[PDB]
Amino acid sequence: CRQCPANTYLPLRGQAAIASMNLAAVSSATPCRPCEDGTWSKAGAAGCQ
Amino acid sequence: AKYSIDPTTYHFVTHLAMGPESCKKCPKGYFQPNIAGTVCLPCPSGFVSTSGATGCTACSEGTYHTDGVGTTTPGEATSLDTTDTFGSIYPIIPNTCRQCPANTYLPLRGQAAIASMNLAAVSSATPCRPCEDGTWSKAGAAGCQ
Amino acid sequence: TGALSTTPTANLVSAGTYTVTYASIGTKFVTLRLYDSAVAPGVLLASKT
Amino acid sequence: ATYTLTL
Repeated sequence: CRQCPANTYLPLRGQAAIASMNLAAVSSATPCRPCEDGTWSKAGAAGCQ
Repeated sequence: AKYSIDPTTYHFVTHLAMGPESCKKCPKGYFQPNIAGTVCLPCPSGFVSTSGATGCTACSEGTYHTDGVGTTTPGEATSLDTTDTFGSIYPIIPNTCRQCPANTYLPLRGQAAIASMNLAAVSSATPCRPCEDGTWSKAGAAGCQ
Repeated sequence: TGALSTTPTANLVSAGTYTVTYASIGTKFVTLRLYDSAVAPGVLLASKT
Repeated sequence: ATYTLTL
């Protein structure tokens, strides 16, 4: 399990990094969310503050 | 630029949401349920969106969630919809369902392809199963025959 | 294509027959797509719309 | 690997 860095948050449990089999075309990303404006988060957190 | 031109507004004001055109819609792969919608929400693993979406649709059984470049008519976000309208805040993330090949099967719905952030160290794979011995599967299936 | 390099190369429609007459009025999404090899499918390197 | 394009 990996913690995506500050200023995002995963409320739901057990979502994995969606992959890409041909990288030079579609770059893989992580399934954590921009932490809507007005709120911050300190590295791994369940809810943005 | 000249301090002799009618100012639109104050000086600290950098950007403004002038008119309904500012309300651009999310690219494929991100859903925006709320009404404020200050930032679009990347659809979670497995679930797949369509254009500006309100809710992510779960990927069907016998399918996972990786890129769809090999397949025909993938629902991938276009470069126009992200680079031109937003920029670099919303890159193109994979959005489609892929069928696992013959002799493997997916019983559960919405398990995406686990990724790896370094490729030369650990390779990424697909979360479908060896299809217990004495059984086969005809390409994308939910139960091995 | 040839060479390419950092400098942009006057390419694509020089004296070609890529001009298309449309039928319906509206917004049309033209799509350039680059491939490494000349066989189907090959490897899509980039795709600007 | 990197390719800038215009159109």
